[PDB]
Amino acid sequence: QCFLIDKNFVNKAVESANLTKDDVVLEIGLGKGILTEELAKNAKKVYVIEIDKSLEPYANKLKELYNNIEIIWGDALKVDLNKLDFNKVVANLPYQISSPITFKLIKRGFDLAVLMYQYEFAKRMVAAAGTKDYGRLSVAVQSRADVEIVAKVPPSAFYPKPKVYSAIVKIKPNKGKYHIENENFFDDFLRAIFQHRNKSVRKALIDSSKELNYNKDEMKKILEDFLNTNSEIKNLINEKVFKLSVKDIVNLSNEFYRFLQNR
Ligand SMILES: C[S@@+](CC[C@H](N)C(=O)[O-])C[C@H]1O[C@@H](n2cnc3c(N)ncnc32)[C@H](O)[C@@H]1O
Repeated sequence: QCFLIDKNFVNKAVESANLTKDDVVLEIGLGKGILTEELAKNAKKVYVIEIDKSLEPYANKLKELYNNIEIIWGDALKVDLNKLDFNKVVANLPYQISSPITFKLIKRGFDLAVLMYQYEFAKRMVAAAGTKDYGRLSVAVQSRADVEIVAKVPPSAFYPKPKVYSAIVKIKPNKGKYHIENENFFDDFLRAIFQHRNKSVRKALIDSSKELNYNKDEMKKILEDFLNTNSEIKNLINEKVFKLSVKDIVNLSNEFYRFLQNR
């Protein structure tokens, strides 16, 4: 595990979280408790989820100075977050769980999150349409949340010293911006098209038609018909997957759903 040892970046994350004594924070991973202490100072309460019992001495040391720290000993991927009552998430995330844990937190919901990722992963999270780093991850995150990189974090900020950079990412869920029609369908649609990101949306939808529960022939015929409901839809399915904006992919999947169910 790479522990955050540079207090300038702890200060930064804490600051980025815009904490008041009315916020309850969820922290993923205890570490040395350096981030934990700053959270307890500035928030009403902090839940820490830690899988390793060998770090208890830090927990018991902190519990002796602060009465507003509750430690949940377990695996952050397994804990039912619906049973906890918190509005914010601030953590130096264990880089192996970065993807599933993002989508679990976003699913559960929160006012704001401030999270440490590996730099390359953060780049994909914030990437603009039409770039090399734009992919399923970009769309899956942005369609649900406003994301930005707050700071680039050097290997020197951690101990032991990593091979690569990390990044502080600020996440602000915005459900009303894009309005997804059916979450399960939208997920299948993204998986399908980003399996062929440099093809047209329509050629992508055909090659991986399995994902939307069709064979290649039904889908080919489905797309010919869908095409004929308006010219906007014609221009979108003929464009390369990685060139559609999040707004276009959400808008396109919403209509392809309504087309399919009314069929
Ligand atoms: C990157 S360190 C960050 C800890 C601390 N915030 C720091 O930077 O000083 C990862 C921490 O999360 C814990 N951890 C790793 N995997 C976990 C998991 N699946 N669930 C809960 N905790 C985990 C590790 O024991 C370790 O304490």
